[PDB]
Amino acid sequence: MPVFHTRTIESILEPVAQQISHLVIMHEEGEVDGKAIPDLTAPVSAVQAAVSNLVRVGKETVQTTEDQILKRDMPPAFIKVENACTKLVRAAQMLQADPYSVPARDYLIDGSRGILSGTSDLLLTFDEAEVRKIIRVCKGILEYLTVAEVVETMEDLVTYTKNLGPGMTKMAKMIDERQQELTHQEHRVMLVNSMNTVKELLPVLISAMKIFVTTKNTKSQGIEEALKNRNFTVEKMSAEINEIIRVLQLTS
Amino acid sequence: SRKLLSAAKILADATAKMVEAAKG
Repeated sequence: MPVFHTRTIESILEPVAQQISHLVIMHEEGEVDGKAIPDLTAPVSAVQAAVSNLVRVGKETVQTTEDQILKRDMPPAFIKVENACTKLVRAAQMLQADPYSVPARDYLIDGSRGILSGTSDLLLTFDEAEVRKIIRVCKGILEYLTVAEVVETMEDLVTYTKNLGPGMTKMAKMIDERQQELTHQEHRVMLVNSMNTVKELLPVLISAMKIFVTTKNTKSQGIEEALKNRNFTVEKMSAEINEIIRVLQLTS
Repeated sequence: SRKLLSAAKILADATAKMVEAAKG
């Protein structure tokens, strides 16, 4: 009912959510009363297997995961989809004995709805997890920006620049690829701008620490001035990164 | 990664083929 979120979520659930909305409108919402639904035994068994298989895989995902909200959050969705399958199975039994059965049609709507919504749940929970893996990269880079303040030698700065390399390269490849999977344009804009600001400020940071190391080893100059520019680059990078983390959590 | 997202898809396919069958 609200937009699916990512291109994967939307392309999985969109055919289903479409077909359901129709089927409602039709039978339910008045309209095709005294109607007659054909025999669903075969399609409902196919669904029932696909829910075995989904709960199979998902229970592996659950026991074989590092993520702690993944562990706790997924299971309920297994309970939601199994329940909904149960309704679909009574639906098709009832319909076999009375094509015109109005309880059966209702079970089939709720059945279908609960399959859509439990799998929505399972996919949001999986996606939250994936977002957290980008947030970890973002948070560790923020942690490392905290430490720029302590570089004082050219050798520390060589070391600092070499650890912070991988980190920004990875953050950037993550946000870029994530941005592509997004379905809200106000959200892709935001991520990309932020990552652009970040990427362009990186050499500004390195230059500003070089300036700093260099007046802190030429025993004087204007060192206040050099340090506050460094502190401003670091705060601007931090703030952008904090926005990246925020906007990644947006779903609408 | 992948195995979960295909299982979900296969389920969504199937639910949709089932609600096709029902007419709508």
